[PDB]
Amino acid sequence: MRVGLVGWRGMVGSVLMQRMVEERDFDLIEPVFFSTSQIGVPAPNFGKDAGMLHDAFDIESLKQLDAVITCQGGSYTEKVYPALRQAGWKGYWIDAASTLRMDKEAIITLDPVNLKQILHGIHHGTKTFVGGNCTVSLMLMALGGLYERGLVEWMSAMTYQAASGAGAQNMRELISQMGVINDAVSSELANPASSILDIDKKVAETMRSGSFPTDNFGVPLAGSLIPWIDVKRDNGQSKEEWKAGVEANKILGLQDSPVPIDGTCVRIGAMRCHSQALTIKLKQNIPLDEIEEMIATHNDWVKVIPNERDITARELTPAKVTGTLSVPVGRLRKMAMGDDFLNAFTVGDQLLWGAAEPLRRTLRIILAE
Amino acid sequence: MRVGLVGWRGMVGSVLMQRMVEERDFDLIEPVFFSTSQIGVPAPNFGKDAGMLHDAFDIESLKQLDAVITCQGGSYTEKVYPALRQAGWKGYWIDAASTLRMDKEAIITLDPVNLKQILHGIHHGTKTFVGGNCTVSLMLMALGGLYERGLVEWMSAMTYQAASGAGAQNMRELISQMGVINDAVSSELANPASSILDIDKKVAETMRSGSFPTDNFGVPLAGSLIPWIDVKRDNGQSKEEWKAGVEANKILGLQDSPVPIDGTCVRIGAMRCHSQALTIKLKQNIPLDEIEEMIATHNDWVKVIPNERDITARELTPAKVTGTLSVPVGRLRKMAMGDDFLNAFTVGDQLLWGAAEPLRRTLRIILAE
Repeated sequence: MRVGLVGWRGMVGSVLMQRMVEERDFDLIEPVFFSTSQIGVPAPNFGKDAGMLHDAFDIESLKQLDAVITCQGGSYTEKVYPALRQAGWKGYWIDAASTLRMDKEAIITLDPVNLKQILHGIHHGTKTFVGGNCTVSLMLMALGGLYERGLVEWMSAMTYQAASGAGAQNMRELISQMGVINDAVSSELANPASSILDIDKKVAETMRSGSFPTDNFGVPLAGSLIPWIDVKRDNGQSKEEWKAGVEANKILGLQDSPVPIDGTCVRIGAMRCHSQALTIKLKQNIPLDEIEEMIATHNDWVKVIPNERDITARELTPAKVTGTLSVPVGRLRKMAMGDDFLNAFTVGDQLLWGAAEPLRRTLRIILAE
Repeated sequence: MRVGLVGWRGMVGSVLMQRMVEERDFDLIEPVFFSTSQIGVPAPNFGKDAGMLHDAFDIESLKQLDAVITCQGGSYTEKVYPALRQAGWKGYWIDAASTLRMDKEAIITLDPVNLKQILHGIHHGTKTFVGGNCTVSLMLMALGGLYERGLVEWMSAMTYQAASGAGAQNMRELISQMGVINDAVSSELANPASSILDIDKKVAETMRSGSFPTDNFGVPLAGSLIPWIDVKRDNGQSKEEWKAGVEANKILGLQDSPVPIDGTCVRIGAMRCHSQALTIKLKQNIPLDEIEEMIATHNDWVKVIPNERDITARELTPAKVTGTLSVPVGRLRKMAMGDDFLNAFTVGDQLLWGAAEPLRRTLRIILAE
C-alpha cells in the first residue's frame, strides 16, 4: 500500500511519526512524504529510504496514492480534498482536521469505541476517515463502557484543556508566561518574611501589563484560565462545546436519538493533557461496582483509579498522564442528586488518543482488511 | 468596642488588615492585637497606636474583649473557643475557620445573602458568626438571585480552585514551580527553530523530578491539576465537595428541604481566584433575560458578563478578578439537556468574599446594631 504523509513535521505529525516508528507501521507500507514548503530533496529516513519530498498540492501525485494520512490541518484539507475527489481519486483519506468530520461520506474514527462502524464503512465503500475532537475522543476512551450499553441519559462536561489543543506556539507562550510571572518576584519569593500580598501585587501587575506575552492566547493563561475555546455559535455554545454532542453521537451511531452532551470548555495552564469533570445522568440505578467493571473492561487503556486522596493526587493528573496512552478515570461515585447521577473525573493525553493515535490505528485496520 | 485580632499577620489576616484600613474600620473600634510568637512586641500601627501584642492563648486577656476576629485557623479555635466560652465570655466570636460552621449556636455569615438571618441572630443572643467555605461564599455571591427565589432544584459544581486556598506557602510554591518549568527550557524557547516535542519532554521530566518543588502540594501544580481537596469522607466525597451542600443550605435556612449540591473540587494553577463551572437545574423554564436580571439585581458585586467570546476572555478570568470584590458570572445559557438546565461559569477572589470580607462586614453589622 502506497501511503502519502502530509504535515508529518508539525506537532501532531511528529507524534504520529514517533508512534509509527514505535509500532513498526512503516514495515507494512510504502510511505511517500509530501511537503508544503520544499520538494525534490530527500524524504525523512525513519528506518528505511523513502525517496524524495513530493508536492503536497499536486493532484496527479496524490492520485497515485492508495491512502493519505494528513496532519496538515483544515486549510490544507479544504484546498486539496474536494479537487482530489472531483478528479476521481478513490483512495483512503485519513485526516486529523475537523473539516470533514460531519461530512456524509466520512466516518469519525475511534476504533476502541466504534471498530464495528469503521469496518462496516470499509466494506461498503467509505473512503474518508477522520479523527475526532480531542476532548470527545478522550471522554469516550474513558466512558465507552457506559455509552456502548446505552446507559447515558445525558452528560454535563466541564473541561480543563491543555495548551497543545491550540498549537505548539500556544504551548511555548504558556511556558514563557510562567517564566515572566516568576521573574517578577523571584528575588523575594523564597523569603518567608517578604510580604505575600506584595508578591501577589507584583504577579497581578505583571500579568496585566502590556508586555505580558499574550499574542497567541490574547489574555494570560498561566496563573489564570480562559472559559471560552473557539468561535461562538448562535445558541450560545462555543464551537468546542458543540463538537462533543455532534461528534460523539456520530461515533456512537445515535444521530437519530442523540445523547445530550454540553458544558463549558475551559483552557488551563497544562501542556498536553485534557482533563474533564463529568456529571453523568444514567437511565437506571446501576451499582457502583458494576459501573466500575463496565468502564474498566471496555478497552486496554482506560484505568479506573481507586477513590482515595493520595492515589488520586498521584495518578489522576496531567503530570502522571503526559506523553502516555493511559486514560485514567477516577472520583467515580454516585452524587447527592441521586443514585442515577454519576460523578467522574478523567485525564488524557491530547496528542495521542486525542490526535495521532486514531490515525495510525485506522491505517492498520484498513491494511488488515 | 474592644476587638481582639488573631491571625492578623497571616495571609487572610493581612487581607483583612488591608480591608479594615481601606474602609476605616479601625476608627470605630479599639483594636487589641494578639500573637503566638511575638508577645510583648509593639502592636502594628495602621493609623493609631494599639499598644503591645497580647497573648493569644491567655483566656483572661481574651475575656476583657467585646469581640474576637480570628483568621488563625481550625486548631486555634478548637483549643481557645471552648475554654473561653466555659470561662463565661459572652462576646462576639467572628471566625474564618471551618470549626464552628455547623454548630447550632453559630451562624454562617454572608450578609448579601443572609443579612436577615444574621440580624435575627444578633437580636436573639447569637454570639458566634463564622465565614463560610470560600467556594460556597463565592458561588452564592454569584447565584444568590436564583437560590433566594427557591428556583434551584439541584446544582453540580466543577471547581477550578486557586493555590491561595491551600495557603500562602502553596501560592509561593505554585510560582516557584512555574519558574522551574521555564528554567528547564528557557534556552529552547529563545530559539524559534527548537522542537516542541523536545521542549515538552524536558518540561515533563522537570515536573516529575525530585528537584521539582512540591513540599506543600505533594505533587506538581504548575502544568497540572489535583482533583482532590481536603480529607476523604465515607460516601466518596472530599470534605471540600461536601461543604457546599451543608453550608449553603444552612446560609439559606433550607435544612428542612435542602438543595442537592455536589461535584468535583479541583486545585489548578491559579493564584488567588476560584472559578466554578455550574450545571444548574431549575424548577421552571425561566426566560434567559429574566435569569440574568435575577442574578444581576441580587447584590452590588455580582456582574453578569455577556455571553460573547472576546468579552468573556477579558472579564471572566482570575487575571481580571484578582484582588477585586467583583464576582463575575458568565456563559449564562440553557443547555442541550433542556431549557430548565442552566450553564454558569463564575470567578471570585478567594481572599476577599471567600475569606476576609464577610468577617469585617459582620463586625460592622454588629457595631451598627
